[PDB]
Amino acid sequence: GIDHTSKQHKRSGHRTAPKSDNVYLKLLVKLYTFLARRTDAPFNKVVLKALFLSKINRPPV
Amino acid sequence: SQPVVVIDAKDHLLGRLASTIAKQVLNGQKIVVVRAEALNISGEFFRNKLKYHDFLRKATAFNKTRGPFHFRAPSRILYKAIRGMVSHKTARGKAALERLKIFEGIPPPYDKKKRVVVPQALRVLRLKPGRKYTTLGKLSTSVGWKYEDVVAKLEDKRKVRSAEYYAKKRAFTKKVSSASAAASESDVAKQLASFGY
Amino acid sequence: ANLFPEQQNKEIKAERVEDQKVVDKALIAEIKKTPLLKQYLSASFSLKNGDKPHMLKF
Amino acid sequence: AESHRLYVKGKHLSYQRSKRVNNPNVSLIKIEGVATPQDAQFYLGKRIAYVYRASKEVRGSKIRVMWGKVTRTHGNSGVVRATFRNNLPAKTFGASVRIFLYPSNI
Amino acid sequence: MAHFKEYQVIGRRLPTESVPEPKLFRMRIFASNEVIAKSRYWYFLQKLHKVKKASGEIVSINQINEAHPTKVKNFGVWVRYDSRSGTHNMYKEIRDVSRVAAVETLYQDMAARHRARFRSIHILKVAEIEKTADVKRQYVKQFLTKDLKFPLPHRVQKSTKTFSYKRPSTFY
Amino acid sequence: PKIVKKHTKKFKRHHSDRYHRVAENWRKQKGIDSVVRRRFRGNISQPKIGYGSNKKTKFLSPSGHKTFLVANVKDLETLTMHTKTYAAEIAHNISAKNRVVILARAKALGIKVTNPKGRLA
RNA sequence: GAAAUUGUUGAAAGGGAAGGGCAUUUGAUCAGACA
RNA sequence: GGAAUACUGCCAGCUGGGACUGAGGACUGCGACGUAAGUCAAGGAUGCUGGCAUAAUGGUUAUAUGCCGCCCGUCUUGAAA
RNA sequence: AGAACUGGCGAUGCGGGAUGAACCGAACGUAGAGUUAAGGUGCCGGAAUACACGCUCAUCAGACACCACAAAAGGUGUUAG
RNA sequence: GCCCUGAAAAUGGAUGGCGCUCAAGCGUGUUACCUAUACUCUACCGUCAGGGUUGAUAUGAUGCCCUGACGAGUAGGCAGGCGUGGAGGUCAGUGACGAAGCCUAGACCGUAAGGUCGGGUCGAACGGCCUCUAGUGCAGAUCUUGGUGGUAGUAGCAAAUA
RNA sequence: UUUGCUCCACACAAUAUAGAUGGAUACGAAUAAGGCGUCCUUGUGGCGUCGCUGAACCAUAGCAGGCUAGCGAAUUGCAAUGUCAUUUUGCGUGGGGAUAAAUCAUUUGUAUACGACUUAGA
Repeated sequence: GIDHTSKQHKRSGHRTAPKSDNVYLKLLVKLYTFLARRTDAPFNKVVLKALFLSKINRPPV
Repeated sequence: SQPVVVIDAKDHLLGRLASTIAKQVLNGQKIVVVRAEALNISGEFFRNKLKYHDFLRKATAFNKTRGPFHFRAPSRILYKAIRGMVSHKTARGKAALERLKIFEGIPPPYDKKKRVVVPQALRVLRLKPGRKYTTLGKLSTSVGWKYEDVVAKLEDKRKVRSAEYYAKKRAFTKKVSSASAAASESDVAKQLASFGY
Repeated sequence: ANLFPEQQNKEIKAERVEDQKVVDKALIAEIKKTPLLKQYLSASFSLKNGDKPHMLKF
Repeated sequence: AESHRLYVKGKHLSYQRSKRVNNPNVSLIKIEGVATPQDAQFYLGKRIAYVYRASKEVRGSKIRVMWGKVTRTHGNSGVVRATFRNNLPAKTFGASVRIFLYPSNI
Repeated sequence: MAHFKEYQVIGRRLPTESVPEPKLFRMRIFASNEVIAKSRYWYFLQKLHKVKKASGEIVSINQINEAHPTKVKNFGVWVRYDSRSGTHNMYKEIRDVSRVAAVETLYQDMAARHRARFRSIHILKVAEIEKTADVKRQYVKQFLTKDLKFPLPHRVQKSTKTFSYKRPSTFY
Repeated sequence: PKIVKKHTKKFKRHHSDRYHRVAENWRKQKGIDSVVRRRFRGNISQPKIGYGSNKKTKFLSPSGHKTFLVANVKDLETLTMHTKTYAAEIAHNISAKNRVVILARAKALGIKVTNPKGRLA
């Protein structure tokens, strides 16, 4: 074995898709994974990660 | 590469001959040990007698017919030594002891055959001179073997026959070597002796 | 296969015997030039008792 | 003539093993007349055959053959290893095999 | 440890501004390689002078072969060694042809007869004895007489095959 | 393709031969002094994820097709595009008048039926 | 009309237990893309 | 005085034997060879020949053989107990 | 019986110490090849009845640390200073 | 230094055994060799991390492919799955030309939970898939009820006159 | 009541290998000593020679092994046992050969739990 520095097989604690089953939200992630991967602009990575956020982390503005 | 190998066990050390036989009879070689009454064993006499009378004490308490059997013949002392060096409680080891026969004296099936001698287990190559050794015949007849005088009698009834055989074969090679010298001055002997022959 | 045809193999092709003859008749004007060679090619090879194939030179 | 042999009759000693464990894929073959690792380098790659006799006849033959080759030398005394196609059945410990000379480099 | 090789090692305390020329120290050391020899320098030097490896350096390490490695020499060895209880001083003698073969013979002769390892032996002086009256050990004096002929009585023939077909004869 | 089955044996339960109440369906030994859970030498081997099959040759028969299950002539028509890929195994309760239909439709379309000799008569 | 357990027939094995794991010989048996 | 040979180290020196593996599946890249055409051992195997397509070779299963294998559950610092 | 520092067992198989919760080596997906660790190479048992210098003869010799014990006191036993 | 004396315990016994004496012992040294689930290289599975990919028919993005690293584990945590009794939906599913069951050292698939098929038996109902729901998965509890064994053709069936 | 059985002769089938493929090739004693030769008054004798491995010695020339009384040897395609020897046991063929006991039941008591033992009976 190796002398393990840090923990093996640890999930990064960020969600990669919404917990929801909203179809009309799943199409917004099909739009912004295209944008954030094929546009160098950092606005689209922000709105991509913000569409996964749960209702507690998504307070009314 | 002989199928049957007859070993002249005169002046062989007991445990060193028994270890180059257990390794040989486990490789499929029918080995016949012969005249085991002249086997040797290192250490002086009463030291080896005391190492046997320690073995005679070890018997089963509750029924003495159960425990270790103290075989007394010199064929069976060497057979006790060999059987320790074979895994004899299996089918490989039991078949490896069905390729071994040991006698004391040379029986009539084996008096006319050649006898070979294991050089790495002889006394006169291994034991430093001046050491005290022990003949297995004198040891075994002191712990209760009864037929030492018989084997010494039957061996002298066959040494005088083998000496009778050798004198016939010595006079054979006398009249062959005195005849082949006329067949040496040829051209084929001049043709063959340059070939290492 | 259930015919047992023997497709022209029991007898010999005509021209095959001459080429084996030409090669043989050209070689035996060299084999017989040295002594004991025609007896050496006519005997097969086998291992005797002390034949150790890693020690002897061929 | 009664000269026919083109092999060298080795014995089949054991499987490749440690103490208390054995590995039946590699068998140890003791070739006759071989006493060092150098001159056991001659027999590397030459193929063995374990010829045995069975009772039920297949292909019109009562003798069946198990093939296999000699792989690498074993320690210090001319023992070699061998990898048979189907491994030798372990009832053949101390049984004559025949090392041929088929892939030859002489 | 292994087949010995005699080195010389020159060492030196590291200089400072007050004394930028310290004195060099030479040792003739029998060790097995260049690394063990540089360790045995800082062993015997540190038992003699106020200097460690950290405080000093090594000027030069060379190997010393012999001018006559084909001539027997009655060597005379001074050696100290730690027993199981106490420390002693000794004087043995070796006969061997090479100086480093005598130290190999010495370490075997001490590890057998006194059970003294390499770690508990300090050699002191190995010097060739020039004339045959300084030899003072009986087991060397027998090889120093005129007409030295002795026989070898009990020869053994080491076998290759495991069986033999005649009783062997030890005659020489 | 050359398929390689890792561990062709069955993974029977521990002590499944010794006792009749335990079955040969595999169950992990959740004991504390178990010599199967502790992975001793000479005891049986448990399912690990290492024994998985190759992802190109998983679910393939030794013939080389993935087995389907048909139940009528309509369930054959999902296989006429994929004849090399999928075999066809008629289900265990299709009656004998309905087997000789879909054994005969598949002879037309060319689907390699797996059990044609069932309920033949 | 399951199992425990039992009877007949068939196969095989058996020196103070039986069973199991890896590997192959032998017998039985099963097999399909090219078939 | 002149060599030589050890021993250690180096070579992008040449050369022979054996074993295990052949993953990937249009091309693209790197680099040699070449005047060019292209060729290549250069981003993972092909060429040739023979045998078998019946039981060759595989699967299961019984037994034999070599080596290993204590009875599970459990409370327990520690259970084959 | 009780604390300090770490390491381990518990919770852990593997190779070695014949055997063993803790010692030595080393921590584990399923396989093939190669090389080793700790320990070993007369035979059981895979591997040198190798090589080299010595010491030792025991009428309870002695042989793998943990580990399965031995002491003061001795001896013109032998060897060395 | 080695050896010996000092050195005495109860079933028969233990450098592991056999055995060993220019050792197969001890001290030391030099090499060669054996081998673990460790190390290196390769394959495959899984897990994690990072990338590529709405060109375009699996249109599609629960995917697709590229890359690298890692994998022990009781108490415990979470995830992905298999199985069962019933419910809504669907396959215009299967079925007296034999459904369910049961048997089967017969075959196949899956790492596994388990799924599928052939044969025998048998006689009236039962499945796949998407979801809902729970009286849902047994080797144990001196478990509960029912059934059956070994012991075992054994102990024994011998007071009260025949 | 020539069916039984015994043995010796090929025509068999058949089963089984702890593992045949040139040769198991013979003094004894001693090792700080012997072998062989050779003469000699015959010895615990002179003289020669040898060892330092059996890697020896003996065998071995052909179709898996010939012949007319010098010829037969091909295509078994480039390797695939490329065989073949034994130990047994039944069945034919003919050549001979021999012509019984034990146990149970009945009995005895030198024996005895039952078996066993020891006895007797055409």
